[PDB]
Amino acid sequence: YCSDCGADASQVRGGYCTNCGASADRIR
Repeated sequence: YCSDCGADASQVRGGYCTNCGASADRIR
């Protein structure tokens, strides 16, 4: 999941969370 917004990990593309724009390393 994204620590910054809660989005599911499958929402990450191109090095960023596609919802909130967090950097990839915010995924846990």
